[PDB]
Amino acid sequence: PEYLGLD
Amino acid sequence: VLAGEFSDIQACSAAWKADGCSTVAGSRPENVRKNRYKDVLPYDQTRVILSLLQEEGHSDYINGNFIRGVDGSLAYIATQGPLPHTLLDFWRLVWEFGVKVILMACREIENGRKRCERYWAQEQEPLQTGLFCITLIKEKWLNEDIMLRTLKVTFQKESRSVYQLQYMSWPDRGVPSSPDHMLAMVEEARRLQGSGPEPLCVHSSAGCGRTGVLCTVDYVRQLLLTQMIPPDFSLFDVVLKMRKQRPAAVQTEEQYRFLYHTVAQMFC
Repeated sequence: PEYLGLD
Repeated sequence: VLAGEFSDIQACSAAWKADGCSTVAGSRPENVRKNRYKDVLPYDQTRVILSLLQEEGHSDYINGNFIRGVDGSLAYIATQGPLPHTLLDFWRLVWEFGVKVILMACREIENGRKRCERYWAQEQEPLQTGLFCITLIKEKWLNEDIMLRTLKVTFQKESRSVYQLQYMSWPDRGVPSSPDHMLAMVEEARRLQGSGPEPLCVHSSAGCGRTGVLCTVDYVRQLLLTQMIPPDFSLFDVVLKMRKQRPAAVQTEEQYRFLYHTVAQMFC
């Protein structure tokens, strides 16, 4: 449910 | 160098969040379900506030932010790909602000997951969202990577034309399959937009990376076509200001590098 995990 | 610059950009974003770029509206219990992703909320300071149907008690909330253009006007709306239950809010946004062109940088399905709801069309298949009636007037390919749909939108006895351009092959976190086709997208958006102060509506799935790349490319193209370049013009400054208005506008080092090469090419 996250989009900015790696950012 | 570019990797150092982008890292500096991320440090500043981190600092803004620690300092308190606020996100109160997006965090309201009445609004949480209207966010596609728990980690992407619009900044209060630049968020899009919906007053259409206010009198009926409709909420002002949509996950989206205004981004200022070269002339300092509110030139873009950067927003997420609408959810099944925020399609009506998406259209409220398009209608309230007199949007003529919508740029979509994502697909409905990516990596097997649903990333954006269809809010348009289709052929002989009108879409009713609340008091809005959307009809497909015509569609065609601008080029192999981009569909151009001409929509008729009807609300409270009034009818408008709205154009949608959808880029088919640009993955999140990355760059478009065809950089020339992206520029053709922006060029055609501007032709359809014509003169007129209405903002372009730009969205991806989250309304971050691909959305910010598009806005930035248009921003610099507009600068190149309409104004004298400041003698201290800096892509670092531009992207930083973008991120200050919409979270993770330009999400990735890869995209930042893409931006630099594209901008240098545009300058020539």
